[PDB]
Amino acid sequence: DIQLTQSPDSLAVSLGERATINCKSSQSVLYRPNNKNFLAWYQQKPGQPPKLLIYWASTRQSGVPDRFSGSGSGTDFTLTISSLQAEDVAVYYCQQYHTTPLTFGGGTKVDIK
Amino acid sequence: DIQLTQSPDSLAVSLGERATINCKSSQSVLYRPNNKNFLAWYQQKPGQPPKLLIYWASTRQSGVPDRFSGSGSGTDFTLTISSLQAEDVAVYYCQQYHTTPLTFGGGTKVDIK
Amino acid sequence: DIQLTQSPDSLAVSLGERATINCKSSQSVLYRPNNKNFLAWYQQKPGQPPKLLIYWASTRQSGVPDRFSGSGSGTDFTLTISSLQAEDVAVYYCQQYHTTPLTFGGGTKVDIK
Amino acid sequence: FLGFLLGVGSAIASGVAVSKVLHLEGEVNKIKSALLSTNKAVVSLSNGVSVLTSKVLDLKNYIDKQLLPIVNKQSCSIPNIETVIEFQQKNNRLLEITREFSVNAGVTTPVSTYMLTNSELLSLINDMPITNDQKKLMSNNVQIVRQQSYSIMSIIKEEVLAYVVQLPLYGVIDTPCWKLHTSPLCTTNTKEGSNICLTRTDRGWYCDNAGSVSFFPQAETCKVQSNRVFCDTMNSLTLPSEVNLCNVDIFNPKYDCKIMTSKTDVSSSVITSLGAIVSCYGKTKCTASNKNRGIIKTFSNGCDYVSNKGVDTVSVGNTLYYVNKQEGKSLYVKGEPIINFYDPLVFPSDEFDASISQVNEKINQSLAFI
Amino acid sequence: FLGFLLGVGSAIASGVAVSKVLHLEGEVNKIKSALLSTNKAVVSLSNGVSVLTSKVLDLKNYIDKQLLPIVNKQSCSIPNIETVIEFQQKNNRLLEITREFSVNAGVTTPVSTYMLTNSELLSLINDMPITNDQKKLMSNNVQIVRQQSYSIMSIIKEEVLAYVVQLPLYGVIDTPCWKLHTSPLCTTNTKEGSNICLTRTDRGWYCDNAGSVSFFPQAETCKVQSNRVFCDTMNSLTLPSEVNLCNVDIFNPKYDCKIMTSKTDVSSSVITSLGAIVSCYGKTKCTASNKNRGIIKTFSNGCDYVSNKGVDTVSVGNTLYYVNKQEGKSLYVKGEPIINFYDPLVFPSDEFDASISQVNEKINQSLAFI
Amino acid sequence: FLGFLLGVGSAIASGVAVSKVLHLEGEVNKIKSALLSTNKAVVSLSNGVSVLTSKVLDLKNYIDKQLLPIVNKQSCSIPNIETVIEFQQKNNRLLEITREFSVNAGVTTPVSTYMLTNSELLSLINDMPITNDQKKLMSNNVQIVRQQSYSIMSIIKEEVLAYVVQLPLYGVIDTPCWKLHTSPLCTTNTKEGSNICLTRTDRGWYCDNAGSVSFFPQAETCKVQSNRVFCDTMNSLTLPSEVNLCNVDIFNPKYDCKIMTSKTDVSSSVITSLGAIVSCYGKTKCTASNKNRGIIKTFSNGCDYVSNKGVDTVSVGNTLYYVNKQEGKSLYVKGEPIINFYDPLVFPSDEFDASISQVNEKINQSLAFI
Amino acid sequence: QVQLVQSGGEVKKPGASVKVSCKASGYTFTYYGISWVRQAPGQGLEWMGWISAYNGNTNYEQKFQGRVTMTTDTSTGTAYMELRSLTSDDTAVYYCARDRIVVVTAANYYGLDVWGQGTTVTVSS
Amino acid sequence: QVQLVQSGGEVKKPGASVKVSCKASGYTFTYYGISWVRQAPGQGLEWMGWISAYNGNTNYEQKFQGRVTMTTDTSTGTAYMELRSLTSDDTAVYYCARDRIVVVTAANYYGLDVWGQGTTVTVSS
Amino acid sequence: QVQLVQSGGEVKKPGASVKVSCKASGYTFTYYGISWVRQAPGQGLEWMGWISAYNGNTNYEQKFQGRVTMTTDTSTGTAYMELRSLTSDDTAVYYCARDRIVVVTAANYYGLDVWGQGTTVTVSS
Amino acid sequence: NITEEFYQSTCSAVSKGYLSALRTGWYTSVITIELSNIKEIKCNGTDAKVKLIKQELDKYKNAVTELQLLMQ
Amino acid sequence: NITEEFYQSTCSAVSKGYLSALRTGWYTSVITIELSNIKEIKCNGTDAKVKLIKQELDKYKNAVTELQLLMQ
Amino acid sequence: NITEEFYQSTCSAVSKGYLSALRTGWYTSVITIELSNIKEIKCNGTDAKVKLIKQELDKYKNAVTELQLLMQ
Repeated sequence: DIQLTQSPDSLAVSLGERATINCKSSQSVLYRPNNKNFLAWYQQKPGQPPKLLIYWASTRQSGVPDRFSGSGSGTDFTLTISSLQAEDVAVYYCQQYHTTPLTFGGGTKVDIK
Repeated sequence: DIQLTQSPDSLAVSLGERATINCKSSQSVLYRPNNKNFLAWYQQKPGQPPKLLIYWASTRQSGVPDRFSGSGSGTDFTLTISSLQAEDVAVYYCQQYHTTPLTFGGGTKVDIK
Repeated sequence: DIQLTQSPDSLAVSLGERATINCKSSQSVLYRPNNKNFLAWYQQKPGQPPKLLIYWASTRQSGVPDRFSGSGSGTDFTLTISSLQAEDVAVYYCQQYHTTPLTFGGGTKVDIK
Repeated sequence: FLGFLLGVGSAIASGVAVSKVLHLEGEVNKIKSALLSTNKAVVSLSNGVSVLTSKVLDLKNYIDKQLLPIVNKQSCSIPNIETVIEFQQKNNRLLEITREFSVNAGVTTPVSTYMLTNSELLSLINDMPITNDQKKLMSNNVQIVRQQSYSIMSIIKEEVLAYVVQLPLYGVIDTPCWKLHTSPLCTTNTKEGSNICLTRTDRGWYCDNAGSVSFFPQAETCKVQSNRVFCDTMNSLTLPSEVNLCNVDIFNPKYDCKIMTSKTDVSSSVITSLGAIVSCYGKTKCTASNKNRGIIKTFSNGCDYVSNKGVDTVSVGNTLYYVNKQEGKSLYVKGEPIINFYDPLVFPSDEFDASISQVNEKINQSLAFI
Repeated sequence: FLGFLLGVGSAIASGVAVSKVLHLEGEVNKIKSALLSTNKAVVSLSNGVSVLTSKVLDLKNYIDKQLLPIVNKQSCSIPNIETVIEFQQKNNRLLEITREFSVNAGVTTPVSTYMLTNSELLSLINDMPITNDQKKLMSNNVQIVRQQSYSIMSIIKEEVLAYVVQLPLYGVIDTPCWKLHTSPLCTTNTKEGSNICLTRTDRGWYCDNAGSVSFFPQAETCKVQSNRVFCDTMNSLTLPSEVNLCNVDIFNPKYDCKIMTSKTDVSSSVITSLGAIVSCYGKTKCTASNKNRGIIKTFSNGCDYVSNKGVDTVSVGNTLYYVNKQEGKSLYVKGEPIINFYDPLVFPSDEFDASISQVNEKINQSLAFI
Repeated sequence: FLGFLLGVGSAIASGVAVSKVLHLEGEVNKIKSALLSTNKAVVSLSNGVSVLTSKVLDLKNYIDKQLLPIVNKQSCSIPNIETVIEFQQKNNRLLEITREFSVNAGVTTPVSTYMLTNSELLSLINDMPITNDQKKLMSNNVQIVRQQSYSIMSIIKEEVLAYVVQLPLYGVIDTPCWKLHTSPLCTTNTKEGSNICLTRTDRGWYCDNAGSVSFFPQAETCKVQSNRVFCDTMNSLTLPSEVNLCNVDIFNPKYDCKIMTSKTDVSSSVITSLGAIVSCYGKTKCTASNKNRGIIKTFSNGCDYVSNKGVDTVSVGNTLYYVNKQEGKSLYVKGEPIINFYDPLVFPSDEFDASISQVNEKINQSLAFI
Repeated sequence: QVQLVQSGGEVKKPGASVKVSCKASGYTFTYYGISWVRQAPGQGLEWMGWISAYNGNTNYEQKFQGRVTMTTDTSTGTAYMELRSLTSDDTAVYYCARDRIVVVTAANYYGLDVWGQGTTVTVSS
Repeated sequence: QVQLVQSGGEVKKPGASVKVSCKASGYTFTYYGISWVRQAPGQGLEWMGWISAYNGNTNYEQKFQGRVTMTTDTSTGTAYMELRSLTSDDTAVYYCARDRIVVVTAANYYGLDVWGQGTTVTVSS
Repeated sequence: QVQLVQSGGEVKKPGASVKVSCKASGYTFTYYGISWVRQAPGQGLEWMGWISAYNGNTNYEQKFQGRVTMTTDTSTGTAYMELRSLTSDDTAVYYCARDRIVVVTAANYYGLDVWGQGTTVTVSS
Repeated sequence: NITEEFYQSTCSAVSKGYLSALRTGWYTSVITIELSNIKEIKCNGTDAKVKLIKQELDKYKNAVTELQLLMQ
Repeated sequence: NITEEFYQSTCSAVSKGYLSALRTGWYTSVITIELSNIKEIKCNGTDAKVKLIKQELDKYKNAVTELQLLMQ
Repeated sequence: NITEEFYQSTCSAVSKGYLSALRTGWYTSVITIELSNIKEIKCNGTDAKVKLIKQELDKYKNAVTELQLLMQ
């Protein structure tokens, strides 16, 4: 299996500041036939299901605000929030769908100072 | 070369009883481009040429009685007679055509108790 | 890089005699996708640019006299002149173009005894 | 696109056969004796086939009884000019028939009114050994029967000029029929050479027939009058009914739907029965316009559809199409285009005679390596 | 070769639409009232469309005022034979019209002189709401207007027989146009099965239109009279102007030129406007001959071109072609054939709907392995 | 299937050329002077070409000598009605000619009897500078000469209306010719998508010609009368004689036989000259029936053949074909289908312009890996 | 609108079984698979299994092998999750998520792009 | 009927040469190869060589290299196998068997499906 | 006639820069690359760099990296050779040679089949 | 009556509501014309009506001859 | 006027110098014929001219009936 | 005469016994009609025969004019 680890476990960022979350996998998640990194970033709010923010290496789901971005490849991936806002207070997860089972990340909580 | 060995050298089976012959090769006879085991089973009677009973892994030549069957793969193959009859008293050979030379088996003689 | 060495450095051949030049490379110059040895033989005269005599393993450029020939493969190649003439007094170079940089040979000078 | 799958037949093969029987000794004499006192009869030939025979024109009677007797033999002078006119009329039809045959090397299609007038064709239809429903169907749409008929020159001997008329026989009528129009479905990326496409190649007419479906790929051959479709079974393929499932589920496991694949993205319009499909790709500007309000819709990149309720014309690039104003009801089934499912990197292009399963196998054979 | 890329339209869709309006109650009465005292009028139908209406023949007047009054009712005997002849003339046209409709199932193309005589067509052209340049263009080349027109049977009721004539509208005239002829370029190696080849599939007509190019792949459909080319925009594709660059640089980075690849090298000739392209391959003997001096040129293996200045015929194998003797100036642009660039070992063959970039991608995907 | 390999020619290119010469000053006057006292002459034009000229109709003589003199100038009244009728006859042909030209934009094919009557065409054939064998061949099959001829409107000036008739020239006659019919050969496995097929694409006509073979892929263009085949060399390819070997050995080393490959197995029938080939696949029911005994044969899955000796019709699915009843002898050559030789796993499908060597190379390139 | 709707929350006793429904709307149900994800209170997402709606192929988590059953009803377009031998560790929120496209081989699959609203299951006495 | 017919038995002296014929019927002779198999009295089959009837390509056994010659006559469709320097070990029964299809690359290999009746060769004084 | 024509010889002082022109004739200039080869007096050929005339891609020798600049003018079909910081070693004869085609992938190479007449550059005081 | 359904997933339209008329077979009939074997009248004269009749009879004979050539 | 350029590299010819006439639209017009509703005259007689007129009127009525069948 | 051979191995039939007639070339001839340049007669009257002649002459002139337009 491919275990995913997130850093930091908890994040505190002031309004309008950047927010960085790092996700690392025990194995490479690159899909060789199409040369795509099968990693996804979701956000979850209390009483709501997770919503897909980032899929593949760095691609934004339609309707996702432009502030969210993805980066990294191979073994380390990064989720970046350009300017944290009030509505962005949520728990962020990284998952891999390169091979079953689909192992989600530990989860990072973002709070406003 | 690929040497083929048969077991047993002589076989004695009563009428209507299952008969088993084992053929083993020093090398694999699998044809990689089409994933087929190039092994064939023939039977020969006194004063007659060999007749093709089984070709490929387990395929019956048209007109061969349904009692004859083939099985096995990789390195061990098996010829099975569901119910030995009087007309089935013959010498059975296994031969490989995966690569030249075509090495026939030692030959197994089937007799009725 | 692929360094090319020529032998002999200087050559003296009488008129109407054979002229042999050997070219050796530190690495193979075979172009695997088309199975071609990317080596070329040029001749140069005082006050003139080099002219292409042989390209690929052994192919003659259009208009080149039939006496010039190429041979060899893998690591050693040979340029052969069937009958040296007065107009063939020139400096011969063996070049490669399998991979950059294009390293020319040391150069062999042919003289008439 | 699938017209190359059709077999090869011979349309006049039957008719010529009867023509051949007509060259055998005694047959012309038999037909002549049968029509001695009547202009319509049924004759059984040497091979036993029963055929309707008709005498449409009788030039012998007029020439030998109404022209020669009334002319003198010493200083001939015809008493009346009208006789000449009558002759010109009566001979005219014959001349016309000859002209047509000379143009068509003895086999003329469609059958003109000189070969077989409307009344004679209707009488033949009435006398044909078919059901009353077929008689009513073909008694109507006489122009379609003419367009689907042949006229074969057979023989001229013993003062008898005989030719063969080969009429259609509609053994399958009133069964459900439908038409499939397909246009190209391409991805709509920005880069010119990064887009991949697929069209369904099974366009054409489909008709229920004896528990199967007759498929006519060349929909131009089929003739549509109102809601009736006249189609020739020669240019058809027999398919299982499950082909209809391809309309409701292109990825259904029962039938393998035929498609083509390409990397060429061009804008084009397919004018359907009750609307128009528009494939706007590129910098091409596609619009739909009404004769009163002018431009009423502007199409974005992709495949769209507009009915003819308010739309009168559709402009794709420099081309302008008029839509059919036939009354009907149109439905729009929204769904994600299947083109978006395929990965452009492993998408097999330049496939013409393919299908969904064949394309899947081709993709899976590119993942044989790696 | 690209005729499969075209969309599907309906040529009579507009005309039939007007025909349909003609079945609505009151429309025939409106047209009849409009032409009560005149043989030409403009009528606005229920939907508001304004159409020119003409009365070409008036059989009612002749039949009811010049035939019935002059015949007695007791022992009828017409005083003059000429009357009969006149009737035969006046009815003849009507009969012909009916015949054509019966042949064509109510839709006839091209429009004959019975449906619309030369004078009537010229009057309609003059009365059409178009510019004077279009009137001059179509007033000329009347045969092309006839060949591009339709005649739709609409209605016969209330002693009025009305049909619909659908004439072309040339909105784009006098813009530059050119034709592309392509033949096959193969390596002329000695061995029979060692030859790779390539042909350009973009043959056909190209015309400047509203900042783009209309491309007609079936050059047979377009009709050329002198230096004027009449083309139907329905059978066309809208392309960027950069396609012209493919004529001057097949490997230009602006446009991807469409080609096809094969391994079959057969000798043929393409007769162009001002000459002939000859592809001579294998042991076929190709020559160019003049009617006076006999054979004047012998082609070697490869693709060559001969103008019509001194060449009258070209023989390829067992085929003999006559070249067009239209006056013009021909230019020969010498250059290395591009087929020599490709490596035969990695050359992708049996590609029909491909291009330069697609072939390059296919070659680069064969160098994915190795 | 190989009709795309043909070159492009211009059928009227020769005729129009002569038409052009006719516009040069003095040429019409030369032809007029040559036919001053005769209705047939030979004229050498400015370029030196010798052409037969004929005067088919002389309206000038009748109009100026038989119509104007007999009418008075004060209160004109023609003495006789017959004159009018004569005029109507003599003008009629001219009118018809004009009508045809107006329909066809000055180039009409086939040539009708108005343009050139049977007697005039026979006289032209007799006066043509050809061998007696060609004169006998074309004096017969006059309808084929008409169907292969063109009529080009050239000029109307100086009271002379001149047009150009372009007749065929058969330089190759009585050489052996044969026809090849191909249907598809598929491996009749039970599973729907596990079947691979091959069809030969070289169907059509072949004819010995000057030590080579002329191949006509569109067998519909060729016209067969009895055992004579009239074919246009323009739509032909020159091939070596070794192509005939493909009929006796598809794997012969001399010639590479062309084939196509597919994975779609549909049932269809090809009606040949002396029988019918039936490809029955899937659950389709194929039968052969006689008009007397009804169904006489039921085909199993695969490709079979039935002659026309006892078979009258063949039913494939919902299609019914009539076989040609032309007398002949049929032979059946039993052999193992070649489709069974190929491995379905490595079979290359969706190949159209391929051959047996090309398919072998494609299979060997799939065994490049592994 | 592409959406998944799940059944209401349930209260169960230990040793019982629970059935969770997930109806799909706004898209062709048989073109995609369905994954089931469990989330315990104050814990991350846990993947349980994936069922293909095209042919019924199922792939279960190793921990849940033999204990969970997934079924597909193409008539109503509904996926059903069933769990047996419930314990105090099985009280959690279950989500159904749309998964990869199964009708096209090597299709583009952007992950679990559509999620259900969630069904809460409480196992207590 | 697909069949192979061989010549009659022969008696030879040591040091001589023997020619064995095998005519094919019921199938296209040039589409397949022909293998020659030797069987000694009371012993198993021994493969000797294979000759392609399409282009004449030959593949001989290592033990028989330089000693046996196989030829193909496409006019009569007959395979000939000749052996030189006969000894007391040559006396055996020789069979001709139809072999793989040589006109199609990677064609279906079902083995030696057609066999000849057999020719007995006795080497004695 | 396929040919390359170079500019005349130049005399330069150390520390200066030299521009060498090479105009192509008889062939499509943009279909091929251009290589620059330097030859010192009494020494073998030395490769300096290669510039593609299709898109301007350049590949320089490691020894000349950052010191030599090659440009292509498609309007006049002229390639160039600019060298900076000339020393007493630079003095040599420079040749421009046509290289493999830059429009077809894996095209036939043929080596440097067309060469320029050569431009002599002398660096001295 | 006539209905149409457009599918955006496959970019294809299906038009239903039509009724079939499939030509499955052929029916053959013989149409005959009774011709006359009489040649042109041997009479000669200056009358115009008899000349018109002679011209029409020549047209009829030419048509018969052309038909005979077609058959042969 | 008309010029032609042959390219040996691509084995293709381009002929220029032509002027365009592209059919971009359709213009529809209605052509009408005033017919008569009168049937055949009830009069009977032995005159040949009235019989010719009756035959022509029968042809006219048949044409009208055929047109009516076409429309229906 | 005509024979046919069916091959089951390739599922193909060959029909032999036909004789060739290949069109290899073209023969061009000129067909001319002597027209009249006379216009309509200036005479006027109430006679019906002269009106029929005038109508026929108008048809002839219209045909000539159409031919002239075709040529131009």
